[PDB]
Amino acid sequence: MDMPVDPNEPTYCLCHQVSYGEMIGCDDPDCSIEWFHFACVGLTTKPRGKWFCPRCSQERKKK
Ligand SMILES: [Zn+2]
Ligand SMILES: [Zn+2]
Repeated sequence: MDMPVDPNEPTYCLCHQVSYGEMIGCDDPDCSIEWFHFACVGLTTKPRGKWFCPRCSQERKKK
C-alpha cells in the first residue's frame, strides 16, 4: 500500500498504461508523452541509445 498521486496525469503510451513488459521513451526531453511501449512501435528489441516515437520520427521521414 503506497497509492501515490504526485503525477496529476499518470499513463502516457498509446496503451495508456505502464508497468507491463519492457519500456522505452522518445529521447526528446520535450516529448509530451515521454515513454512508449516496446509494442507502441512494434520494436520487440533495443534500437539504440537514441530513439523517437511514431510522431517525433514522422517530422523527419528520410528512411
Ligand atoms: Zn503502450
Ligand atoms: Zn515521443
